[PDB]
Amino acid sequence: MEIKRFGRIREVIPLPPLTEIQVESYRRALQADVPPEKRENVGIQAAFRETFPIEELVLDFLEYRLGEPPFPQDECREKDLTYQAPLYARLQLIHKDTGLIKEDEVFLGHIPLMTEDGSFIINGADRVIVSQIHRSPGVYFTPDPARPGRYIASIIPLPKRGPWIDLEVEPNGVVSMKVNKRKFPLVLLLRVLGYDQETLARELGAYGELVQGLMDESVFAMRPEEALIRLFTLLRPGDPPKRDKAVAYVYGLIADPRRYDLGEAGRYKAEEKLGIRLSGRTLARFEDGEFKDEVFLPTLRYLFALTAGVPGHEVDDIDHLGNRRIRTVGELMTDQFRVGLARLARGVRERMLMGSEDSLTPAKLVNSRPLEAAIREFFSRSQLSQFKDETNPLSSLRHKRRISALGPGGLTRERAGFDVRDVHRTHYGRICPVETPEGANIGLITSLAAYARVDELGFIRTPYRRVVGGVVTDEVVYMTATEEDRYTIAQANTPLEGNRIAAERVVARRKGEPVIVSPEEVEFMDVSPKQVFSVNTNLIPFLEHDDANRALMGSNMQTQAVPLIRAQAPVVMTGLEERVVRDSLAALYAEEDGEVAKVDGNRIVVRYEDGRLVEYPLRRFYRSNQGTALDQRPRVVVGQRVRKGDLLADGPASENGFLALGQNVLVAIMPFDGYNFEDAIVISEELLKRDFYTSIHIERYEIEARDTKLGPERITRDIPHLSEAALRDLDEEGVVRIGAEVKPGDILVGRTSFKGESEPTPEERLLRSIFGEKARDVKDTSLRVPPGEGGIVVRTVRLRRGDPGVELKPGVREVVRVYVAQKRKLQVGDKLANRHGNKGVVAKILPVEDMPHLPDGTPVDVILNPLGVPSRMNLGQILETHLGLAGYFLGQRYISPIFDGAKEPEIKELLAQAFEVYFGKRKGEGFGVDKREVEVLRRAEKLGLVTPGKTPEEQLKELFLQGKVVLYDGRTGEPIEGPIVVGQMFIMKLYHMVEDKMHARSTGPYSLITQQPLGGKAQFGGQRFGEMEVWALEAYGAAHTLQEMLTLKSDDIEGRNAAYEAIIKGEDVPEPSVPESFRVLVKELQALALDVQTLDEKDNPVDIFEGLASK
Amino acid sequence: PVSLETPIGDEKDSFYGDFIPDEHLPSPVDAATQSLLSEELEKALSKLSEREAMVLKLRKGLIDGREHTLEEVGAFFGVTRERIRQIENKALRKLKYHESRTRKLRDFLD
Amino acid sequence: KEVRKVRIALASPEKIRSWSYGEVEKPETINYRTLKPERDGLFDERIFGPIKDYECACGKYKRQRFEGKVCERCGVEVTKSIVRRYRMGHIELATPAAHIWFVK
Amino acid sequence: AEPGIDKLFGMVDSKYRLTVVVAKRAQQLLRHGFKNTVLEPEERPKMQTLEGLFDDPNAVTWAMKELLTGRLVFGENLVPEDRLQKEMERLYPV
Amino acid sequence: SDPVRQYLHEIGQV
Amino acid sequence: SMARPVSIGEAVGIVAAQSIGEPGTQLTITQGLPRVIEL
Amino acid sequence: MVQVDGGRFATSDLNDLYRRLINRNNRLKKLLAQGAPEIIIRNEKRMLQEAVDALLDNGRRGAPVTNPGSDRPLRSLTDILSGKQGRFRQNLLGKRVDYSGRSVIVVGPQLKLHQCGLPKRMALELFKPFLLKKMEEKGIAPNVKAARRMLERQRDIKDEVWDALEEVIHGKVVLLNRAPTLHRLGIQAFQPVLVEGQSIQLHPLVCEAFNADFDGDQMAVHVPLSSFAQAEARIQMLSAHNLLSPASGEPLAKPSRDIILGL
Amino acid sequence: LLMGVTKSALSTKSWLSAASFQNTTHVLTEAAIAGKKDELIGLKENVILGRLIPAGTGSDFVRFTQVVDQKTLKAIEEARKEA
Amino acid sequence: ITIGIDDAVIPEEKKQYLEEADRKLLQIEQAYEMGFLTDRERYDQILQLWTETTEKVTQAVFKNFEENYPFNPLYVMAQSGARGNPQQIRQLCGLRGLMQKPSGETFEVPVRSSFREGLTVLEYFISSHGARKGGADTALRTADSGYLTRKLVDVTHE
DNA sequence: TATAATGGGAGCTGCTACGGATG
DNA sequence: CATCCGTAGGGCGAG
RNA sequence: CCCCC
Ligand SMILES: [Mg+2]
Ligand SMILES: [Zn+2]
Repeated sequence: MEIKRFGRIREVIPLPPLTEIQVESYRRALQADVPPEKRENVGIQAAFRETFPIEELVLDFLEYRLGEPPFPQDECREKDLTYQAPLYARLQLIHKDTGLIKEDEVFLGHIPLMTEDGSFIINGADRVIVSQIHRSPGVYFTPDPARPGRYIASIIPLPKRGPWIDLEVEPNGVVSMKVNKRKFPLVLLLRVLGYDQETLARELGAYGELVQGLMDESVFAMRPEEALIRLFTLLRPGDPPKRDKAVAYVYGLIADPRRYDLGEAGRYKAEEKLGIRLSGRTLARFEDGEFKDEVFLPTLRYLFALTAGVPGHEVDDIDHLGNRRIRTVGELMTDQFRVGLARLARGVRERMLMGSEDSLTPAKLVNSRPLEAAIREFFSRSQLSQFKDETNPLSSLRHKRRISALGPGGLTRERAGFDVRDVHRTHYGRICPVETPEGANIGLITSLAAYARVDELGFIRTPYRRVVGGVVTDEVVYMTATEEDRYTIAQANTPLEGNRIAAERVVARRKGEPVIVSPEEVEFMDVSPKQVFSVNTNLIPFLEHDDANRALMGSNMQTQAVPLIRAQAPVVMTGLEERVVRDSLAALYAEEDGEVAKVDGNRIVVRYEDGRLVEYPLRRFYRSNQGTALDQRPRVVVGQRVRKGDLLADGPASENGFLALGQNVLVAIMPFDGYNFEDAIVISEELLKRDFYTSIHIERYEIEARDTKLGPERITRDIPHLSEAALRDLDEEGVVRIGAEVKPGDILVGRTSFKGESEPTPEERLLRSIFGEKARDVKDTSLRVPPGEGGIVVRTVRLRRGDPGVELKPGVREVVRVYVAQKRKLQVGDKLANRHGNKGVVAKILPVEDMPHLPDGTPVDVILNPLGVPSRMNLGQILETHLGLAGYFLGQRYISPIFDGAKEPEIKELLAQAFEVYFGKRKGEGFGVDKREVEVLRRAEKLGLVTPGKTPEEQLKELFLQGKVVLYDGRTGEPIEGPIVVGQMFIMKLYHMVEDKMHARSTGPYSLITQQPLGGKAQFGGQRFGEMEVWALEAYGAAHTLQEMLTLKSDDIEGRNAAYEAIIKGEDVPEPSVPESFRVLVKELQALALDVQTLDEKDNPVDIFEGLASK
Repeated sequence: PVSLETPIGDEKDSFYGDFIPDEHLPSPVDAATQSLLSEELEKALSKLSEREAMVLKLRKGLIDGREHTLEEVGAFFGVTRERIRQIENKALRKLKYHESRTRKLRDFLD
Repeated sequence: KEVRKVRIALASPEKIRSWSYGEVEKPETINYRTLKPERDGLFDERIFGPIKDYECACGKYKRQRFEGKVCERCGVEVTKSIVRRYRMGHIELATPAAHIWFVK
Repeated sequence: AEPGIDKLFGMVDSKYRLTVVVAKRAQQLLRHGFKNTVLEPEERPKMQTLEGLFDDPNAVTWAMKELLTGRLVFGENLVPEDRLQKEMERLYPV
Repeated sequence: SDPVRQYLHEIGQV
Repeated sequence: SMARPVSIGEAVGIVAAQSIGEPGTQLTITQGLPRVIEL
Repeated sequence: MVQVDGGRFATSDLNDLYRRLINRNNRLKKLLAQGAPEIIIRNEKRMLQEAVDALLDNGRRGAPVTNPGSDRPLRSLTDILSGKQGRFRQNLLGKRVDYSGRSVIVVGPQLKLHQCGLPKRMALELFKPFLLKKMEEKGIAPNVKAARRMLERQRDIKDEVWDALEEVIHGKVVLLNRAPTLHRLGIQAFQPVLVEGQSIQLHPLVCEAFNADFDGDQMAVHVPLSSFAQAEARIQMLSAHNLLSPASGEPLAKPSRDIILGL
Repeated sequence: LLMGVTKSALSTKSWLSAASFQNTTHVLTEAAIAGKKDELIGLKENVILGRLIPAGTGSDFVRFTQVVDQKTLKAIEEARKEA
Repeated sequence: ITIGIDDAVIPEEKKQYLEEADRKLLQIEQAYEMGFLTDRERYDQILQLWTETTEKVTQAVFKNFEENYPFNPLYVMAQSGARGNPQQIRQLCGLRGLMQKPSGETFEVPVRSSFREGLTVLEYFISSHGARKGGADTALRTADSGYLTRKLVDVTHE
């Protein structure tokens, strides 16, 4: 079909590699493809190079290397393995006394490898390392909140790489330095650095009254050695002030590059702020036996100049994106690698003392367990390592572009006020102002802008076009916020004739401030509107017509869209839906030009120009992290000529290379018998008939048979006391057969466990005697389908002990996995949503004859209530509906770019072209205007919609240009008394489905200590009746219902047992007893040496333990 | 061993031990089932004579908790051990017949 | 009788010893091979009660016909296992220690 | 809304006393098998089965209707508890 | 407040 | 809730607390919920 | 100290704190019997005091004792008692309960004010013992055990048990609750109407008191068991009996949205 | 004396209520020193004890109300007259 | 009752009020550069002018609705109380209005566009500040409200 | 069961606030 | 005036 | 924690 794209803005550059923030970060971190001699002291190299040489025998580092993965990605996902590469390090042990050298390549374990799409495979599960925003290291100057005319100087290094140092001018006049919560006069530390009164007087004397506050005679009287011992006594009281100890401590605190590490970004920020040059990333140096200052004097000078009001000195905006930086995958992984390496170095140093001081190899000295433990900890249990969201390809694409202010080394939720969550003016082009979580995490979790990229220092940069004179060049410069604040940047929609600015006055920004400016003052220009928003926000057509609060929900809900079996791209697109499928490697493309040799459901074989025959296997019905089916379908035919970059196979939720998160449905905006009341949605049974909004979901079940002290657990078809009807679909070994239908209660894998030793009750003795049948040795422990689940068995995986290639955890004989899939039709309670924030649950599925329909008999698909529009202020869905009606009758789709798209007159023109097809067809078929159409036109000209006196066709066209049509009620046949908006809308089926969330419980499992029901549907738990529910029951005065909640329905053991027996016997429920959690409270208070005594009216003790706890 | 207080999620809101059921204490269903078993057993034993039901109750432990030997039940009813063995066998015969007739105690065979 | 009041008060060492069914003299928990509780440990059945209802540890007495009996061989009282939620132990300190609640 | 809920609230000084009366009367009806009812055969609450009309098993509905009739007497200290229970068991045995 | 520092100080008095 | 004299036994303090707390999330030139808590 | 599903062992931190205490106490006794100097005895006594403090209120004084290879403070008795997760607020002033369920809500315009749409399977589970008794009264099952064994498998469920469940719930009401429960009308009593499908159907007029809408809200259902609780729910907690706000005295269940629009 | 809601709630006579509110250690130490007895007057105490709260159907005002049918009432009356 | 994009009716008075506000802003800037009023007074006068212009365009929207389209869907839903309030209808049909910086200080330039016309990326980014601030306000206010409710329950429960 | 060996080692909880007590 | 301790919404599904 | 209300 035809695809019409609007807009006159020409983007000189395409979108960057959308997952480059992960890929390039990890590639720079590993440096695997760089030959070892040619590497850069960064990442793993920098970590090795910081840890070594280990001095004490001397162990030094030569180079490292990474091997090939022992198993591919698919095998890792299959066998619960980590996709990783082996790491080796060539170390030479040197005896500086002997000159002896013993060199060896030691194995340091494995390091996880990043896949092509920017994710990891950890223990079989796909995971994403979310980038972390934080304060950039350096030297900042903030206003002192207590004293207005004074300031605080803050020296900040990298996280975990040293303390924060605070320089302040106290009220008494002396300058204080704050380190590790201790304060002291900065003059003492300056004297340790070798400064004398002459130097400080000549250096800082230009700022009048502060240098005298710096002067302290007793400190200048003593030489730097006495000053060093004095400072050590100040910082470490009680520690005997041995001079070497003081040297070591002060060096490790300030001058040690191993213990104090300003950032490379920190070093650059310090050099740029103070106007100096750093020889390293420490605040001072230990050179020629003494201490030499680096940072302290420039910072003190800047502080004094700022307090005196010296020009050219400013305070620092700490939320400015020039002072806030991103730590990506490489940096975090390298930090944990460095920690593990330091622990390994401690182990090495301890080994260099014990044992034989002569016979030692690098292999005997190195224990790699700390490093492996640190890396495994980071990748498994860190907060920034998250379970990959692969609901649809866009889910993971967005997940990899996430930016978190939380996590280790960052904010807690209470430490986040309004300042951090706020949208800063420097977020422009770097951080999306729209896409952020709704609720407690608002402002903390954000998303990277579309055109944004993180530089090597960690600062987000955005592109701008150079403007010389009045001519806009095609050269683009990626700027940080700090450099961006220098220029006057025009907007991207400023009129142009050729490369020349065609407007007498342009809209521009100066330090984020909007301004009207002459074309001579234009230094740069925005690349595109797309650069201001995230990838999810850029997929919302008519975004300029949507309120931000609802566009946020649209962006966040596109993530939750479920891949449909008949998924299709929207009729109104933004132009990004192809590139998103491209960069999210779900779809398959051709490497070079060539011809398709073979097309199958499982594979595609292509013969290229090179003559080489390349076979691409297709992923078919694979289960994602969230249960959605990831499967690739071929889109080419045998013998088809393809070019470089042509589509070969469609991934999940994609249609011919375009992003397909939902379906285009014919929607009518009108109330309907209260079934769309308060955002609820009414749909047509025709949607289920033609399998719209039908999705495939797979669930994975697992069971282990293990060795017990009572005997082996066995996976077998022989299960005690079970009929052949129960064992029908099980094979010889006890596993359910592939293709069988399983419902709640059915057996997936049969298993027997040896009965725990127990004496049969006398009742069981008599029963056994009456029936004369021996009680079996084993008990039925078979895995069964949980309530509400089931489907078709599509796969079975079995792993035993003693078969080639597999080894389980200790004690486990065998493990079986059963994959069950299900085709889910849309039903009442499932959740739908569009890209504009309109979301609702399906409340009614009407038959087709009850649906409102067009005059030509076409019924609508979805009925949306108009009451959801005015308060929400999201008009983009309305324009989408109008343009979708136009494209429904013209048989075409559209690309309406963001902030530069189809405007009202063009939509009116397309609607006129569509009305021609919609009405002249009827007029040629031999049909005139309908009577009910005439009545609706009467009521419409009463509404002022059509001009009185025109022909019925002219008035119907006037209504059609307003996007409104005559609609017939299928129940009566009479029309709706007014013209109604009808058109094509793109609606998605979200991951929240009633089938997953419906749950109920009569009785079930209870907790160990509290004896209260467990929680969760997966544990068959009960609903929590919290404090506020108890408050509700109290305010109602319902005492017996509340007591049932507190006793019979939970943790009153005798009470609940007697209640169940009485209800199954038809008797009324008994009087409740003491809750067991109260006895737990009493005993835990006794363990705290407090005597809690329940008394009667006579103040006599009452035993709620019933003599069981008293001797 | 691993701590019951091992956190689940990076919220402080849940523990590992909260997901661990109690397999020791009988569920309400199991206690109800055992009670119904005892009651159906007494209903079936009432269809015998007092003496031949008492023989079975004494031999299978429902009374006093111990399983008396044939000599002990015979000496309690004063009879010969073969005598008491015979009345026990005929009581079991009547029980099996009533069971094949009413099909009451079958569901408790699990 | 019906509970009408609840009193809370400090506990003398005498009252703490009157609660205790025995002294936990060992840091042991359960045996590494048998998985049964270690004698004089934190889970000892001689102190806190039987693991199984009306059944001693060694299994000499295994039914309610003995209740209140303490097995001479293994030293476990035959009662309901529920008592393991109720019966307290105690540790006799070699030196008095301050209750931190009344200090901090 | 429960039928005649306004008149039932009118009978009492406290709504919770109405609740107590209804609950205790339903307990009486359940314990004595509805044969202690003050209702007449045509006043008996009915329930529609697949077979047809049967007696309403819900004792609370029975009690509220009985209370609406006015043939029930409620109050405090009307009769010792044991004497009431025993005369009820004499008039309507288990 | 630090038991190890206190014990080391006590050790250093002999 | 019934436009009539309150019944003896009505938990009135709980109703007061709930009535004061329920609109708390709606309190926004104005001091608002900080002022309410200050009082 | 319990064995979990996979045979692994899980234990409380109180056991480790008690072990610390007992080890230090026995070592103090042995040092006293062997005539140790006063420095050693003093160190041991101070460690014993620290261990008792750790057992009673860990982290109260000094650094909190942690398990090896972990920064997680061990959970002492004070930690068990106090806090949002403490015994009082978590297990005494509120509990997880039996005979309760939860599901997504859907607008039920055809409902009367005193009614709510309840899914069939939710009702079968919530009223399960009543349903067993009714299946025993009718000839559907020989006894309660057979009725439960029959309900266990979903394919063994015939259509007479649905009629029996209709008979069971006759006249009774359930409690619907939506979090957050800001006022007493966050819980309301409704007569249930059994419905096919997995969604709870809520009356429109009560959506304002619950602050409920249908963009994905879920609600919990509870079954008052006794005749007393059922009477309390039907009289005091019924939705149709609470039409005015206890705060302002104004109408709370009143026309809104589409109703106001049409009128 | 005027004290805020927090201090007033912490100062209540019931130690179960105050200890379940906040500052559990302080409340419990002072209550254990004083040998305090909680009379179970309020709602939180009986909720903790799993008791029937003194409100609504649990109020002593309406709790003991009896119901009796006229047939049984008069049979009881004649039985009490003949004694 | 339905909602098309034409049901958000821009009053003819909007352009008049906007040109009047522009001439007034020019007068204020001229009276500033001649040094008659401070930067403070000029900023305050700009804010007040735009506030009054916003009120004027709101009244114009609703008067045009009342007189020429009394059965307009937005107007019907607002007047009946079914949905919407005057300020949201103003944002739909009039102007978006003044937006505030993260500091709470208000921008000199207002958002002249309405959601029917569509904003500019700059105006959208300017509004995002207030949107985020309101979100954080609600998120941090729910906890205080719940804490206060629990305090009141604990103090009044008996 | 014997060469001699003689004072630890992390490096935060790091971007909040507010008030009720005790010093 | 400092310093220590103490609170800081609820329910909910997965992993 | 992440998501939903
Ligand atoms: Mg909602
Ligand atoms: Zn024994």
